[PDB]
Amino acid sequence: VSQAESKVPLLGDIPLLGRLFRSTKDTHTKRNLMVFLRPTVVRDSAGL
Amino acid sequence: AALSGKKYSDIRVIDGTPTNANQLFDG
Repeated sequence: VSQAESKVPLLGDIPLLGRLFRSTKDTHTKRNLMVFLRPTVVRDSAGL
Repeated sequence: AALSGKKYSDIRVIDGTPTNANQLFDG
């Protein structure tokens, strides 16, 4: 999660008009990854 | 374990300062 701002240093702080001056850029990012394995032993031709 | 707990709390408080509430793990 990342977030940059850029504002006029007096006017962006006011939490009534702070949207009207700043410039924000947010970036959320997820990567989930699993590597599973499954062995099956066959030694007679029936199971094959 | 004591060092790990102190450093983990000291990084949790940096999480404790959008930028919503971050998460514990299986300690």
